[PDB]
Order: sequence, then C-alpha cells, then structure tokens
Amino acid sequence: IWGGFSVDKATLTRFFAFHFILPFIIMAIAMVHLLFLHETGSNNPTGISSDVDK
Amino acid sequence: MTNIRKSHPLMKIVNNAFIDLPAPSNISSWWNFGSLLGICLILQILTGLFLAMHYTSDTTTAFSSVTHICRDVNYGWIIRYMHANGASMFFICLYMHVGRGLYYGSYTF
Amino acid sequence: MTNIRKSHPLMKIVNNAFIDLPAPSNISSWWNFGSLLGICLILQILTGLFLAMHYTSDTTTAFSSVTHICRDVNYGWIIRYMHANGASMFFICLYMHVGRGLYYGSYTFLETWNIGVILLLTVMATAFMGYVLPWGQMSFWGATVITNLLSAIPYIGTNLVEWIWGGFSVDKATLTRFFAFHFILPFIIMAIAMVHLLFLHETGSNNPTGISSDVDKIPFHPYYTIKDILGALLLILALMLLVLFAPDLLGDPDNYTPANPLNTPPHIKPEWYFLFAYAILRSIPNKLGGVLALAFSILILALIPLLHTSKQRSMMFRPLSQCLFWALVADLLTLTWIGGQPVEHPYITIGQLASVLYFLLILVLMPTAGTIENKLLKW
Amino acid sequence: AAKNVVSQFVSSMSASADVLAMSKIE
Amino acid sequence: SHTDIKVPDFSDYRRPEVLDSTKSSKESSEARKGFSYLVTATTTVGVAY
Amino acid sequence: GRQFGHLTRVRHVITYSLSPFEQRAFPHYFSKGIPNVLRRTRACILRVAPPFVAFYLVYTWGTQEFEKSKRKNPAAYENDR
Amino acid sequence: AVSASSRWLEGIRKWYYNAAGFNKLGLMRDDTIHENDDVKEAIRRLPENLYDDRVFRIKRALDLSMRQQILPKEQWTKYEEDKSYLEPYLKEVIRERKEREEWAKK
Amino acid sequence: VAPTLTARLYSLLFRRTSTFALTIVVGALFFERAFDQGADAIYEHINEGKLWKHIKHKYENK
Amino acid sequence: DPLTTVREQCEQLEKCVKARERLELCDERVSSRSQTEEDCTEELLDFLHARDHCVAHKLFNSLK
Amino acid sequence: RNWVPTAQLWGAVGAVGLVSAT
Amino acid sequence: SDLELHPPSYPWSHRGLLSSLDHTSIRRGFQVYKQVCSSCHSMDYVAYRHLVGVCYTEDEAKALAEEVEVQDGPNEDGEMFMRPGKLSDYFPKPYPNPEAARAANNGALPPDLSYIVRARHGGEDYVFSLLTGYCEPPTGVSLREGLYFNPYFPGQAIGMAPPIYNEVLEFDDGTPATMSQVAKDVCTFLRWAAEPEHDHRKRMGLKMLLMMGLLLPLVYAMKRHKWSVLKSRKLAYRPPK
Ligand code: HEC
Ligand code: HEM
Ligand code: HEM
Ligand code: HEM
Ligand code: HEM
Repeated sequence: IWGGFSVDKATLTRFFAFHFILPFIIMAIAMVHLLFLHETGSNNPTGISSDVDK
Repeated sequence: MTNIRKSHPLMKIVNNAFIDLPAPSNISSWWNFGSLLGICLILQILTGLFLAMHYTSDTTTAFSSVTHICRDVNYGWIIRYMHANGASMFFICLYMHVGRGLYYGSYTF
Repeated sequence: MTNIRKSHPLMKIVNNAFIDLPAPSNISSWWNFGSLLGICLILQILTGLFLAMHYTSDTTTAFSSVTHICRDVNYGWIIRYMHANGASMFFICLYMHVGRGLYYGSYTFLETWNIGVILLLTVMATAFMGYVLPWGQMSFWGATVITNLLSAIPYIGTNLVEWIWGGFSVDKATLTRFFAFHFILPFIIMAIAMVHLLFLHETGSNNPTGISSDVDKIPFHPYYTIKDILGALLLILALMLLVLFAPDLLGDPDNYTPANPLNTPPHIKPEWYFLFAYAILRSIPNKLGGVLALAFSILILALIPLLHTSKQRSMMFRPLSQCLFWALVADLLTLTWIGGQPVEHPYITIGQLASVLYFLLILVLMPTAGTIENKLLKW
Repeated sequence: AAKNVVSQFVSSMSASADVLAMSKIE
Repeated sequence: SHTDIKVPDFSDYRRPEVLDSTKSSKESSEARKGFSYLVTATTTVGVAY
Repeated sequence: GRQFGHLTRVRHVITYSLSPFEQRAFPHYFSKGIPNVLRRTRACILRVAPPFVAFYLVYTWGTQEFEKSKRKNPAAYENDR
Repeated sequence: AVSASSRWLEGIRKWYYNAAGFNKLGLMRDDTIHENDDVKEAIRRLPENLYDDRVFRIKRALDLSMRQQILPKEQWTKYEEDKSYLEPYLKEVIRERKEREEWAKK
Repeated sequence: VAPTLTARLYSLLFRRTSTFALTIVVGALFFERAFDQGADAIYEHINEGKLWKHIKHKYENK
Repeated sequence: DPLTTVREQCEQLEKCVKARERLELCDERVSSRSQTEEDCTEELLDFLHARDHCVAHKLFNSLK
Repeated sequence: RNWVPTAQLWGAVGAVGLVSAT
Repeated sequence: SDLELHPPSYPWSHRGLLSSLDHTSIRRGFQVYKQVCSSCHSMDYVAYRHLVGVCYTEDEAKALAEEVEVQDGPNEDGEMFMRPGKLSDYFPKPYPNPEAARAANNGALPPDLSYIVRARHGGEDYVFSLLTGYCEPPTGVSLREGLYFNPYFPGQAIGMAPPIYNEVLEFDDGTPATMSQVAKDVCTFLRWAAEPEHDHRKRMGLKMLLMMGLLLPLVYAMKRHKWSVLKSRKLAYRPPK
C-alpha cells in the first residue's frame, strides 16, 4: 500500500490517483443505488405505503 | 405515441425518473439529503478537477502546489476552500442520510 | 418468474444485453471491433491508472517520471509500453469500426452514428493530451503547433489559445491541465460508450447483405461470446507482438529528448492516427482555411447519413461504390504517407490532389455512383 | 450568482499571477 | 403429408465415432465429450497462466 | 420490449441442426478454404486491389522525384554555364 | 428517339445485375431493398405467398452470408426474371403519402 | 475394450465441474512450471554465454 | 586494424569500381575549378553508401 | 445432500487456488 | 536540405527477435564510455547498477562506483563531505550544469548518452556509423576547425573530436581495441542504457509466442464447437401452397 517502508513520494502519488478515480467509480455506484431504489420508491415518516397518496 | 419527447428518445425516457416518478406526499425535510448528496458529489468533482488542474503530486511541491493554488492562481483560493469545506458538507449530509434510514426503516430496502 | 437470477435483480437483467440479445447470424469479422474497442478502453484505463500511480505532472520531472516508470519500477516498463502501443491499437480499431459503418450502412442508425462521431472525437482529444504528458521534444512542439492552430480564429482565437495554455507558452500550467483532462476524459467517454450501446440496442446490428435479419436471429451468448473472446485473443496478440518485439516500431517518434523550447525537430508531426488530418491541413495555403478544412475532415462524418443516395443500405451489392469506397481508404492511406513527408513540392502537389480526392469521394463521387447504381437496377 | 461562479471557474484557468507576473517584464 | 419428411444426410458433418447408421452412440460418445471438454480445460488452464 | 418472441412472422420453414458433440468443428477446412478463399478473393481482387496498386505507383514515383529533385542538386539548373 | 442507346442499356444493366453478387445468393432485387417506412408498409401489404417467399429467400440468403458460400450456378436468379413484386405495392404506399403531404400544404 | 484416453479422463475428472475446476487449478500449477522451465531453457540456449547467468564466473570468488 | 582492411575489399567490387569514377572526376573538376559551388561531398555520398553496405556484413565476422 | 461433496471440492479448489495463485 | 547518409543494418548479436544482448560487449563498452566518454557526455538515468545487467558483481561495481565517487564524487552533486561507498549515485555529470558544458566544447552541448540509441533517429547503426564514419572533406568544401566533417550528420558537420581511435583504452580480458571493435562494444553498452528491458522483453516475447500458439488454435476449436450447429445446419421450406 505505501510503496515502500514509509510514506515518501511513492505513497503520495498513489493517493493522488485513487482520490481521482474513486469519485468517478462512486458515481456509477450512486446511479446503481438509485436504480434499486426506483423499484420500490421512498418510505415515509408514518412508515406505511403511500401508494394511495402519490 | 408520437412526438412525446420523453419516450421518443429511449435515453430521455430514462430521465423521466426525475419528472414523472411516483413520490410520496408526506415526506420530512430529511429526504432532501439524498439529492444534496449528489449535489456534493458533483461539486467536489468540478472543484477537484480544477484543483487537479494546478496541483502536483510530489513531496517537494505538493505543499507548495496547494499554496500556489491559494495565492497566485485566480479564484483558486475559493476553489480550494470550497473543495475542503465541501467535503465537510458531503459528510454532514451523509450522516443525515443514514440517520433517516435508521429511524424510519428505509433500510428495509 | 421465480429464481430466474437474470430478471430477479433488476440490475442483472440489464446485463442480459450480452447474453440473450438478438444477434444477426451472418456477420463479418469486422463487427468484432466494437467489443475490441471497449477492450481497448478498459485496457487503457487500467494501464493509465497504474502509470498515473507513478507519474508526475511537472516540467522538471515528467520526463524523468516516465523514465523512472520504465527503469526502477517493477513491470512498469511493459505497463507503459503497453499503454503507448495500446492507443495505437485503440485507433487502428476505431478506424476499422468507422469503415464498417461507412461500407455497410450501419450509419443509417442516425442516433447511434452521432454518438459514434462524439466517441471518435473524444478519443481523439485524449490521445492528443496523453502524448504530451511525457513532455518530450515531439510532444512539446506538437501541442504548440496544434493549439496555436486555433489562433487562426479572427476575433477570439488569440485570446482563447492563451486560456487553454494557461499562459503565453506551454509551461507547467499547460502540462498539468493535460494530465487532468487526459485522466477524466476516458471516464466521461465510458458513459458515452454506454449511451452509444443503449441506442444501438433498440434496433440491433446490421449485416453484410444489408437486409433485416429478424428472420434469422442468434443468441449472443452461445456464439458471440466465443467470437468476442477469440477476437480479443488476436487483439492482444497484436498488442503484445508490438509491445514485446517492436515496442517503438509503430511509435514513429524517436524523440526521447527532454523538451528544449528553442530546439525543433524540423520534422514536426502528430502520430499516425492524426496524419490524415495533418496532410489535409497543409494542403491549404491560408491558416484559417486549413483549420476549417481540418475540422471538416473529421466532422464531415455526420453528413454521410444525409449523403446516402442508394436504396440498398448495403454496399455489398453495389460495385461502383465498393470501388470508390476502397479508393477513399487508399486515398486515406496516401494522405497518412504525406504526414511524415517533408513539406516540399513533391509531397505538396500530391497531398493537394489527395485532399480534393478525399472530399470528392465523400461529397460528390459516391453520392452520384449511388444514383447511377439505382438507375442500372431500374430502381 | 451563476455568472460570477462560472467566471471564477474559467479565470481559474485564464492566467495565473504566477506566470502573468513574468509576462511583459523583460 | 408431414410424413414424407426426411432428415438430411449428415454424414459429412458427423464423425468417425458416431457415424454408424446401425450402432450405439452411447458407448461411443463418452469420450467424444471428454475430448471436447479436454480442449476447454486446457485453454482455461493455459489462460490461467 | 421483448426481443425474441416479437421479431417477425415466419411461416412454413423447417430447420434441421445437429449437436456439437456429434459433429466435427473443422470440416475439410483446407479443401473448402482453398476453393472458397480462392473464389471470393478472385471476386474481391478486382474491386479491392486497384486503388492500392495505384497508391503504390504514386508512392514509388513520388519518392523517386523527391530524392531526385533534392539529390539532383544540379537538377534545376546545370553546373557548367 | 431511343432505339440503339436504350436497347443497349439492357447490356450494362444485365452486366451490372450479375455484377452485384446478390444474384448469386438466391435473392432478388426487391428483397435487397432498404427497409424503411414506405417499404415497410408495402411489405405488410404482401400476400401470404409473396410475403412468405421473401422470408425464405432472405432466410436462405442470410444463411449463405453466414457461411460465406455462394449458391450453385444452376440455382441463381436470372435477370430476365425480374419479379418487381414489391414495386406495385411500394408505388401506392408512396403515392398515398405524397398525396397526404400535398394535401397538408394549404 | 477400455475407454479411450479422453473417455477415461472424462469420467474421472470432467463429469463434475467441481473436479473439472480442481483439475484446471492443478493443471494451471503444473503447467506454469514446465512451460517456464522448458521455455526458459529454450531461450537461454539461443543466447549461450551472452547472458550473465553464463558469464558470472569471470569475477566471482576469485 | 579490422575495420580498415574490410573497407578496402568492399571498394574492390565491380560496382564500387564503377561508381568511384564519379568521385574521381568530381574531385578533379572541383579542385581545378576551386571557386565553383560544386560539392564533392554529394559525389562521395554514393561511394560511401556502397562501400559500407558491403563493409557491414563482412566486418562483423571479424570482431569479438 | 450432494452439497457436502460438492462444497468439499469447491473448498479444495479455492484452497489450491490461493496456495498456488498466491 | 542536404542528403543524409543512413546507417547499415549492422550485424548485431541482437538484431533477431529472440536474440539477446551480449554482456561481455556491454561490459567492454561500459569502460569505453567511462574512459572515452565520461569526460563530456553524461548518463543521468544510469545508476551504478550494472551488477546483474553487466555482470559486474555488487562488490565489483560497488568498488567501481566507489572510486567514481571518490574523484568525481558528491562534491560535484552538493554532498560537501561525501566520498567512496554509495551505490544509489548516478553517473557523474561531466560539468556542473549544461551552460558550462557548452563552453567546454564551444557552443555545443554534449547529448546525454542515456537514450541516444533510442533518441536520435536510426538507432545503434547511426551511432556506430557516426563514430566509425569520418572521411575527408569533399573537394571545394570549407571547414571551421570545430566543424569536423562527418558523412552521417544531418547538417553534414559535427563538433566531434576523435570520438574513438585505435588503442584508446585497454580491456581487462585483452579484447583487441580497434576503433571499430571498440565502437561495436560502445554501441552495445548504449543499446542497453537506452533499453534496460531489452533482454526480459525478448524473453517474454518467446513465452507470449508459444502460449499464443496454444491458445489461438485452442480457442478457435472452441469457436467451431459452438457455432458448428449453425454452420452444419440445413433448411427446408414447405408451404401449404
Ligand atoms: C567530448 C568533446 C566528446 C566525447 C569524448 C564524445 N563526444 Fe559525442 N559529442 C560531443 C559534442 C560536443 C557533440 C555535439 C555535436 C554537434 O552539435 O555538432 C557530440 C555529439 C554526439 C552525437 C551526435 C548526435 C546528434 O546530435 O545527432 C553522438 C551520437 C554522440 N556525441 C555520441 C558519442 C559517443 C557514443 C561517444 C563515446 C564514444 C562520444 N560521443 C564521445 C562531444 C564528445
Ligand atoms: C454516495 C452517497 C449517496 C448518494 C449520492 C445517495 C443518493 C440517494 C438519493 C438521491 C436518494 C433518494 C432520495 C432520498 O430518500 O433522500 C437516496 C435514497 C436512499 N439512500 Fe442514498 N445516497 C448515498 C448514500 C447512502 C448511504 C451511505 C446509505 C445507507 C447506508 C444510503 C441509503 C439510502 C436509502 C435506504 C434510501 C431510500 C430511503 C427511502 O426513501 O425510503 N444512501 N439516496
Ligand atoms: C466526494 C468525493 C471527494 C471527496 C470527499 C474529496 C475530499 C477531499 C479532501 C478532504 C481534500 C483535502 C483538501 C485540504 O483539506 O486541503 C481533497 C483534496 C483534493 N481533491 Fe478532492 N474530494 C473528492 C473528489 C475529488 C475529485 C473527483 C477530484 C478530481 C477530479 C479531487 C481532486 C482533489 C485534489 C487535486 C486535491 C488536492 C489539493 C487540495 O488540497 O485541494 N477530489 N479532496
Ligand atoms: C482511451 C483513452 C486513452 C488514450 C487514447 C490514452 C493514450 C495515451 C497516450 C497516447 C499517451 C502517451 C504515452 C507515450 O507515448 O509515452 C498516454 C500517457 C499517459 N496516460 Fe493515457 N490514454 C487513455 C486513457 C488514460 C487513462 C484512463 C488514464 C488514467 C486513469 C491515463 C493516464 C496516462 C498517464 C498517467 C500517462 C503518462 C505516462 C506515459 O507517458 O505513459 N490514460 N496515454
Ligand atoms: C470508444 C469507441 C467506441 C466503442 C467503445 C464502441 C462500441 C460499440 C459496440 C460494442 C458495438 C456493437 C458491436 C459492433 O457492431 O461492432 C458498436 C456498434 C456501433 N458503433 Fe461503435 N463504439 C465506438 C466508436 C464508434 C464510432 C467512432 C462510431 C462511428 C462514428 C461508432 C458507431 C457505431 C455503429 C453505427 C454501430 C452499429 C453498427 C451495426 O452493428 O449495424 N462507434 N459500437
């Protein structure tokens, strides 16, 4: 993980690259998250289905 | 259908999850954290890409680099302090999100 | 349904565009370039992320950095040369892809052809920026000459070139920008590719014959998954053959020289994938005329759908167009040759004729040939 | 709001006082 | 009418082991699956390398 | 939205197929390939080859001239005079 | 005034018709058509016989394409037998749509 | 009669995919080693004495 | 030692003899009409090529 | 049922995989 | 616009796909660089890592790298009190900094040989034919003393002193130091500093080529296995008609 015995350059450029690419990967996840949620809609404070009120 | 823009393109239909979707009536303010959650993801990104438009990833420079983004570069200061602070928000928002899920049993999903 | 894994998860259903989808039976080997195109994007991506795991984006280091990636880092040498060579593949593959829809009328899918075109020109920008990252003589000067080519625009140009560069030349400013954009364009591109596939899944893939195959449709999984795997096999073969036996061969540029801003390779030129455009640009005396003409070379693509004259979307059954089709590819090959040529009489005069022959073939010859053929068939 | 916000983000690329400092000074 | 149907001569496309119009394929085809599955197991074993 | 039960209408067509394990995957390949490869190349060659041939001549001539005009440093105008 | 010229086009036309290999596949000129909206409606208007036939010939065709084999010399489509069976149907469809367009001017 | 080599192989190892994969895992191992060994040797042969492996003698332990 | 011999040999072949005549006239033309802009370099450029093609193949079996 | 014997060869595969592969 | 002569495909042990580098050549060449070339041209990306790459031991190169740090040492790098010992130090820069370097050679700037082979168009051939290429100025030609005439330089003139001459140096073993014999060894050491991966990569090539000859045929069969049903398929059309 560190790319060596300490945290010198090697580690520092790794974090730069993963920091950069995580958020893009995460957006895919978000959308995947949204996908699943779209199949049953948003729960409420009462806790009951709202299908009768949409 | 004819000239119903939405379902014409198949692509544009996929966007009707925003406009046409069944959304419950009653709904605490808490749920706005989903949306804001995305908001933050998009802001960090735009911000990140500009900072990573003037940042260097070396021992020597990195400190300097940030220091230079906040000094000589035009509107780099807000961009960077917007990026730092954002991430706070991003988390403040995240933990509202999970609270709500914990409390109303959204986690049933 | 119960326990039909596929449709259970909604997400997993979405993936049955690979396994269950209607696939034409008859189907040249040419089609394997779509899939291969996507293997190339994934390859480039993993490679890039490992290279950008040990690269730096500064004037001072960049060169060194790449140089360090190829020497002290473990298996970074192949990773980098795989990277470089990859992109050649990525392009070789892209131009097979476009040829196949220029030939077979796949471009009939307007929507899908406009996303393609977007794809092709996105991949063009990424390759333009990634070649400069190393910061070698060729890179340095190539980004100056191209970017500055933008300063042909009359009112803005000038100001605009300086915005893009983030200064008056190409110093640090510009080199970090390219690093950032190179890294984030392929991730944006991936969403476009999936938007491309989306549209194309609404009408299925065309064939040699040019006729609907709904009467003869095959499961993608059984058949095409092997074909694709096999096509990868060959694809990787070429990548590794290149990257293992002749690393540099296809990378014309020998300029492994750290950039010196006063120094110049009198022979300045984009890599092979850009030559066509280059040659077409030099044919025009005037700077601005060239830039427009440069744009049109590539942007000309979206106009073909309107240009289609025949009643047979398939070139397969049309001689004359097959003949001009091929010429245009060989004209294209001719123009790529001019790209590595001294800009002197012999090449000038050739290039110019080539440039007109390209636009003729696309803008006037083929269209007419389409009509003729229709009238010979009595259509 | 949008106008300044956007403007700041584009000038962020325009030309850094760092570079521009040396511009025109020879 | 649907009786004057014949399945076409497959003799060119089939193979040695199961070409015998008048004999069993059960005691032939045990191997035939092996040899095909053999090919698979090898590929998957080299690729793994 | 269903791609298999909805493609098209087909009446009166019978199809006969055989299992992979009963047949051979490589049907007189050398024999078929030669003839078939031969037969379609020879129907391609005329349509395809030309333009490339063309290019080659252009290439060849084109390079000759260059080397001449440039190597023929005296080409443009002679020495003696 | 076409006696010599237009009794000779048939020669290029014949030439051209076998040139375009669809000849060899067992197909006919009408089945090679780009299936668009007008062709589509003309197609739908075809008789069971006419119509099922197009389905088989394209079936046999796309099968040959898939295997890269040509049909035997004996079984090919001969120019003299130009069934322009789509033409009739296809014409009207266009005819009707031209009218509709025209009726919409004002 | 006996089973052809393949039929023997088949019924011992390829009916059950569990055994099939087991096989493959095993195979991938065994294979890697012989390939290398054989592949390496081949390569070294073609450059006899050109490689350090061949040349270490000269300056080694006196 | 090695290089120097093999070079000579190479220029002893009928095509090297033949194309060295252009060098010989060159050198004299130029040396006598010294003011001329004529380059003797360009003439030499053909000889050298043919000498060296040869050299290469032979010269290699002579080194260590 | 057959799951033990199949879970046991799946067991073995993972193991030999790791061992070797790693 | 002067014709440029081009390098032969000089007979090299490595010209071939499987051919590899000859370390003894490397070794020799190294010394050539070090004695003949260290003086004006640098090799920055080359560390004193010949060990296995050049068959110099770790004790051998340690020693070899120690004396170079004793004479040229880190006092030219900025390690005030540095002397013999270290191995991470890169080859010693002929001059403090490039500007100086041009002054010592009068306007010209001795190119870093690290990558010359791969940098300049034409590879080792060019490098070999340059060094070994030095002929008499052409009738009617003029030459400023620095501007020695070389048959293979773009502009038909180079600022290069007697690169290599017979008996310039001496090798341990006894290899006959001919101008050319030395250049054969010098180029090779350069080839290597340009592409240190030369041998490993060729070695993998061999592995990739055998494997690929087992997968290509294998996977093809798999493709026919599946698709056979389709290509073996025959059709029948039986209308009621
Ligand atoms: C000191 C002087 C030396 C020594 C000992 C060597 N070279 Fe080499 N070299 C020198 C100069 C001043 C120049 C510049 C030439 C110019 O600008 O005209 C060069 C040039 C080269 C080149 C030419 C490449 C090019 O620019 O096209 C090469 C290939 C080269 N030097 C290599 C080289 C090698 C391998 C040497 C050891 C045998 C060597 N040089 C010695 C100055 C000097
Ligand atoms: C990357 C961060 C996230 C993004 C962008 C995101 C986004 C969204 C959005 C836009 C919604 C719909 C609106 C709403 O209910 O507020 C939603 C709902 C939901 N999210 Fe998230 N979310 C994220 C993180 C999380 C986390 C960390 C969890 C829990 C571990 C979570 C669980 C849920 C649940 C359970 C719902 C549905 C609640 C309901 O309406 O009944 N989210 N999310
Ligand atoms: C939600 C996802 C992300 C989060 C939580 C996040 C958070 C952070 C944080 C906390 C820092 C440290 C800043 C400081 O305190 O100085 C940072 C820095 C940085 N981030 Fe982000 N970030 C995210 C996405 C991105 C993206 C997408 C990019 C690039 C496109 C990016 C680029 C950078 C850069 C270049 C820096 C370094 C300079 C600096 O300190 O500003 N980040 N990020
Ligand atoms: C398909 C899209 C891509 C194309 C066409 C592409 C192409 C290139 C090219 C042509 C170069 C120049 C290399 C040389 O000649 O030395 C390069 C370098 C580089 N690319 Fe990519 N690349 C792509 C995607 C990516 C991605 C996704 C990343 C990171 C996630 C990346 C990171 C890098 C880095 C860090 C370098 C510099 C180190 C080097 O010179 O190899 N690239 N790329
Ligand atoms: C990043 C580059 C690209 C990727 C990853 C990609 C991907 C694919 C894939 C996987 C398919 C399906 C299989 C096939 O037909 O080969 C396909 C089809 C297609 N692509 Fe591409 N594509 C790319 C670039 C382009 C370009 C540059 C164009 C044209 C401007 C284009 C236009 C098309 C068309 C028209 C089809 C459908 C043809 C047919 O099957 O009848 N694509 N694409």
